[PDB]
Amino acid sequence: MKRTFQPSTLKRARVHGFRARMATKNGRQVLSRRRAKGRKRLTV
Amino acid sequence: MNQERVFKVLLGPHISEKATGLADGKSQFVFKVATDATKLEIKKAVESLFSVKVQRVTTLNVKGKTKRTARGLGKRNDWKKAYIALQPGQDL
Amino acid sequence: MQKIRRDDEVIVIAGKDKGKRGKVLKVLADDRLVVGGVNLIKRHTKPNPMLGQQGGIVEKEAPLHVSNVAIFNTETSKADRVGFKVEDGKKIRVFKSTQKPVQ
Amino acid sequence: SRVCQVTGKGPVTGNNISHAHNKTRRRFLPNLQHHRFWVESEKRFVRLRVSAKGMRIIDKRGIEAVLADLRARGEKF
Amino acid sequence: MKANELREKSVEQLNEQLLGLLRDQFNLRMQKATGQLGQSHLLSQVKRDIARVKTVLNQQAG
RNA sequence: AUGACGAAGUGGUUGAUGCCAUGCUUCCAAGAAAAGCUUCUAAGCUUCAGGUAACCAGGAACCGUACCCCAAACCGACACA
RNA sequence: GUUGAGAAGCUUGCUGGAGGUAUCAGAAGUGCGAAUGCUGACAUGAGUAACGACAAUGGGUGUGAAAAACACCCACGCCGAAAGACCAAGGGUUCCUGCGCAACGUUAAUCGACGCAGGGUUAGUCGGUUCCUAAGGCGAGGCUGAAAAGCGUAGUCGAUG
RNA sequence: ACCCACUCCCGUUGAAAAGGUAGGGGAUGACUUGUGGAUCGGAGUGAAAGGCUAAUCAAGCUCGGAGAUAGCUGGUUCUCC
RNA sequence: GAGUCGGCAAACAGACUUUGAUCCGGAGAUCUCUGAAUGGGGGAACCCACCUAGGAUAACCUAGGUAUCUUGUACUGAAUCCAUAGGUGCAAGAGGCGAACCAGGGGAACUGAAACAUCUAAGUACCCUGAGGAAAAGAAAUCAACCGAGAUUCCCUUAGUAGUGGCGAGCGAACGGGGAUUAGCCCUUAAGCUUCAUUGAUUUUAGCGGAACGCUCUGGAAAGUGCGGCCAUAGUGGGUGAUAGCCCCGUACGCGAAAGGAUCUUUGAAGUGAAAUCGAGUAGGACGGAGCACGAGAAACUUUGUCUGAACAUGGGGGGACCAUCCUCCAAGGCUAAAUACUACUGACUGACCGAUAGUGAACCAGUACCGUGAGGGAAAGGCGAAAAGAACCCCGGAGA
Ligand SMILES: [Mg+2]
Ligand SMILES: [Mg+2]
Ligand SMILES: [Mg+2]
Ligand SMILES: [Mg+2]
Ligand SMILES: [Mg+2]
Ligand SMILES: [Mg+2]
Ligand SMILES: [Mg+2]
Ligand SMILES: [Mg+2]
Ligand SMILES: [Mg+2]
Ligand SMILES: [Mg+2]
Ligand SMILES: [Mg+2]
Ligand SMILES: [Mg+2]
Ligand SMILES: [Mg+2]
Ligand SMILES: [Mg+2]
Ligand SMILES: [Mg+2]
Ligand SMILES: [Mg+2]
Ligand SMILES: [Mg+2]
Ligand SMILES: [Mg+2]
Ligand SMILES: [Mg+2]
Ligand SMILES: [Mg+2]
Ligand SMILES: [Mg+2]
Ligand SMILES: [Mg+2]
Ligand SMILES: [Mg+2]
Ligand SMILES: [Mg+2]
Ligand SMILES: [Mg+2]
Ligand SMILES: [Mg+2]
Ligand SMILES: [Mg+2]
Ligand SMILES: [Mg+2]
Ligand SMILES: [Mg+2]
Ligand SMILES: [Mg+2]
Ligand SMILES: [Mg+2]
Ligand SMILES: [Mg+2]
Ligand SMILES: [Mg+2]
Ligand SMILES: [Mg+2]
Ligand SMILES: [Mg+2]
Ligand SMILES: [Mg+2]
Ligand SMILES: [Mg+2]
Ligand SMILES: [Mg+2]
Ligand SMILES: [Mg+2]
Ligand SMILES: [Mg+2]
Ligand SMILES: [Mg+2]
Ligand SMILES: [Mg+2]
Ligand SMILES: [Mg+2]
Ligand SMILES: [Mg+2]
Ligand SMILES: [Mg+2]
Ligand SMILES: [Mg+2]
Repeated sequence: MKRTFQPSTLKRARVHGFRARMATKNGRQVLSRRRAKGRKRLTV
Repeated sequence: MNQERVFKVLLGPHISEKATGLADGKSQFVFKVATDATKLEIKKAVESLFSVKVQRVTTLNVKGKTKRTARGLGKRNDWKKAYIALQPGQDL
Repeated sequence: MQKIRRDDEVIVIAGKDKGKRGKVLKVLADDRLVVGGVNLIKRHTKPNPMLGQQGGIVEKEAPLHVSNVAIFNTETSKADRVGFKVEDGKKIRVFKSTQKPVQ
Repeated sequence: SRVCQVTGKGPVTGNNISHAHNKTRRRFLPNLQHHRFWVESEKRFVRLRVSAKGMRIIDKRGIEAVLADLRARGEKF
Repeated sequence: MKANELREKSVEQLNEQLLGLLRDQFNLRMQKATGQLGQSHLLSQVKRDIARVKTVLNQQAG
């Protein structure tokens, strides 16, 4: 049974990484929200 | 290297059983080096210091071990190791 | 400036040794001090081949709170409080009762 | 954007109101047209995007006085 | 070495004083890497002397 | 493990889905791109620079490399049919 | 033990080891058995079902507090277009050695992908990086759009080639 | 092989939140498959089943409006007259 | 002014310090890499460069520069003759983050109306932009009512009144009055504001001194018992072996700055306000919207998307349809403090606030563990003793538990 998580660190980086978030304005909002909450990890 | 960088490249000899066996059998000496030390900087440092002639330097990076202990997952530093082969006569 | 300093003749004014005198051997940062011959405790020390300790019930002084001792006036033979008489350019410790230096 | 270069008229909002008084958000846009204005002192045609009121201002004030205001306002033609 | 006596020397003298301290630091590192270093205060004090020399060198040659 | 020696080490046949083959034939649904590479000149450069060939000398940096990988080490909460 | 009609009060033995509060007022997060209430602890079922492919074990020896399971030896059986050997992805030290067995391992464990410590990965030629581009991305100016932006030229990235 | 999923049985606090054994269909094609990429919430995608869009679909998830509203169900704690 | 080498969290080592260490405060220096990230690229913390100057001979090293855009300026520069567009250099500036407050652009629905569409929710939530310590507004083309008031902003009233409203549910003034603050200046160019000097005042960022208690009983320990004192501009603080004005640290009170920051000020200098020179595509009008408590109503006024369009103080605006008379003001140019809003942050003080299922989600290594592709969700977990004095040694047990 193939499950939903098929890991690919390259795909993970390009969809959820720091530069993917910084590229847009809503992505920068995620980083602002996660900095304001104090998340130790900011992106993945 | 063209400065006081010569003294910041070699961190010390490696004291393993594989190191001593290499020193005796072959003429290779295992050193701990700075993580940003190129193979040319290591060769020059071992020639300026220790006053020997280096034949070939091979390097490898060593991952620091994690040791998840005592309220969290820690991690030792990544470090670099150099295998330094000299001429047969020299003993460093 | 500490009112009670290392190497000072003091008298125990509170505790099990109340009345005994001694010299301050060590001053600690938790408002505690060590006085010779005062507050002995019997510590059950496990012997170690290293460090040269043979074990046994080792007896040693235990730290005592700084406010449980008083500076000792040898002139009046009693405990005294300590003030600070700041001179023209020097600060020195004097006894409150007699206004005379401790030293 | 749909802004007049002369008057600064831009889109404004408002309501469409039906006979039963249902209100619908709508926009009111300026009557923007592209027009080339002859500038004798430059011997050049300057193409502007103006509302029809902005073209009337150029008739009343002249393209030279209008273009000077455009330079002082910063945005270029 | 206190900065008072460091500040008297010239730039050339200060630069050889740094090269000497760096060689002492390197030698102390070799001893520590083989367990042959009885002292341990020298490691911390040698790098304070290097910091002192570099501080004077920075402020002497403006 | 320890360190020296160490014989024979040749013919026949069979034979790939591997190679020739990015070939050949045929078909229709008509089958990447760019660079490296070769060559030609323009602007420039003209005793130069550059190019070619020979010889000599030297170099080839940095990162990965353990281990599992139809699995108990990956995706399935599990040492999961 | 005792007192009151009651909510309750009072006295005292033991435990406890530093706080409590008469009286009369004043303020309330003021009284719990239910809400398939919420959190934690612990029952019943019950020492019951189960111990995860029906490829399979037997013996000897050792070690050890202890051996069906660890190691070795002699047999037996199973896979063998894999249940063998690799490359990639993914994981990240699980690799090897010494010491160890609380917990983890569906039992025991001396054994382990488990705990503690040390060691171990060496490149001009392998794979990356570097060069080049595909889809596609971003995209100076630019065009467009209330704003945020959208699209896209020059370019610049982007391998699965 | 690989992809699929027609039948029975088992399993149904499963070895498994869809499997297994035995049979079954396609197996040079409108084929299967890896890597990378594009399209998404009244929107996408659909050889069309209202199918699928991270075990969630006649309008995903997440946070906010928000303590929506609930003529409904449940519950509502000491004493006495 | 005598100890010290930060904490969990100590153990041994090696040292430092009355040649004044640790520590506290001011000013400097250094300040890897990522991130607006800015030399180019990128899967953040990585990869690859170029230019200049210097120094090494090998395979480099040191220092600086190299983003884009805006403004200004200099040099060049097409189609195209002059030009212009463009290109290159230089100088200045900006970009990003931050809980709320402010101004503005866009703008729901659930809900209520006991259904629902006008209406409500609400110009709310949310998204976006810009600015500042406040912002905005602001010096009557304003009200009033024939008496007068005299910018703006904020509080209390008027008043749930007038009005508005499928005249339903709802929405909801003003005049007038009482207060807080008070300030007005210019376009024949000012009050102000900014910056740099400059004269004095404070204030802030380390600190210093700081009173006065003994005996006795119980007790492990006294601060508690009993007796007797003293200080108080210091008496209900925190600790100390049980409850301390007099044991310690403090407290009232009085002093203190080499250096930096800040706020008031006295002068001075430029800069700005600055729009130049009294307001024309403006006032008014028609259509369609929005706002004014006002939902078209008998609907004044403001505003503008479309279309038009005056007069010039002998003029013009308003006084809630509209007209006449009267009163009042002078729009189409500007600047302006205070009273007002907010607190992510720093300090002190306080509480008929909580006290570990409470109080922050978080008293503890918590936005952690863990869950999720991700946005995001999101815990549990405090207490030996006064002091480790944390149990030497013996015995059983596997050199265990
Ligand atoms: Mg080699
Ligand atoms: Mg390598
Ligand atoms: Mg390998
Ligand atoms: Mg599962
Ligand atoms: Mg198993
Ligand atoms: Mg499995
Ligand atoms: Mg109960
Ligand atoms: Mg009940
Ligand atoms: Mg039964
Ligand atoms: Mg049974
Ligand atoms: Mg059974
Ligand atoms: Mg089994
Ligand atoms: Mg056992
Ligand atoms: Mg295998
Ligand atoms: Mg591990
Ligand atoms: Mg192993
Ligand atoms: Mg077990
Ligand atoms: Mg292990
Ligand atoms: Mg684009
Ligand atoms: Mg652009
Ligand atoms: Mg490329
Ligand atoms: Mg490839
Ligand atoms: Mg058939
Ligand atoms: Mg149907
Ligand atoms: Mg699904
Ligand atoms: Mg719906
Ligand atoms: Mg609501
Ligand atoms: Mg509800
Ligand atoms: Mg960069
Ligand atoms: Mg970049
Ligand atoms: Mg020309
Ligand atoms: Mg800004
Ligand atoms: Mg309703
Ligand atoms: Mg500011
Ligand atoms: Mg203002
Ligand atoms: Mg009058
Ligand atoms: Mg003092
Ligand atoms: Mg005092
Ligand atoms: Mg007690
Ligand atoms: Mg005017
Ligand atoms: Mg008008
Ligand atoms: Mg008017
Ligand atoms: Mg009237
Ligand atoms: Mg005006
Ligand atoms: Mg809590
Ligand atoms: Mg409790």
